[PDB]
Formats: sequence, C-alpha cells, structure tokens
Amino acid sequence: LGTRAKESLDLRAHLKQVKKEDIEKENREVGDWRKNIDALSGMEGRKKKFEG
Amino acid sequence: LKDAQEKLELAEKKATDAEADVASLNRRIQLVEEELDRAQERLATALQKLE
Repeated sequence: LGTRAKESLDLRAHLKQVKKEDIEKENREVGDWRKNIDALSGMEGRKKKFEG
Repeated sequence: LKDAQEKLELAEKKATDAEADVASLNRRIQLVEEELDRAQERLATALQKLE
C-alpha cells in the first residue's frame, strides 16, 4: 500500500518539475527600462519646426 | 530734434530690449510649467502603483 501510494507522488514529481524548473528560464522581465529624466536640460529648441 | 532723436533711439532700444526679455521669459515659464505638469503625471502614476 505504501509503495502504491508513493507511486502517485513519484509520478506527480515530474509534473512539479515541469511546473517549477521551467519558469527559471527567465525572470528578469520585471526589470524595467531606463526611463530617464530631463531636469530642464533637454530644452534646447525654439519655435522653428514642429511637424518634424 | 537732436534731443528728440536721442530720446527716440533710446526709447526704441529700451522697448526692444524689454520685449526680448519678456518673450524669452515667457518661453522659460512655458518650459517650467511643462516640467511641473509632466512631473505631476508621474506623481499620479506612482500613486496608482503604490495603492
């Protein structure tokens, strides 16, 4: 009975592996990009051209 | 006339100077207001994220 019960757990171990070890492929996507600021420095233009 | 001439020239130079100053300062105030508003929108984004 113990062996038969543990057989199901051993089978589910593979499913657990497929669930868990695979998500380790990458997790840095939460890392965001630069998103830099200007601090009133990137204002070096006049009212010369606006369409381009 | 010569007195009027000098008066006219000096007043014209002063007027043009004041106009240039106020125009450039208007551009500056536009830029700083843009700074303020865009920063405010960042504030709103942050508020939503934290909540």
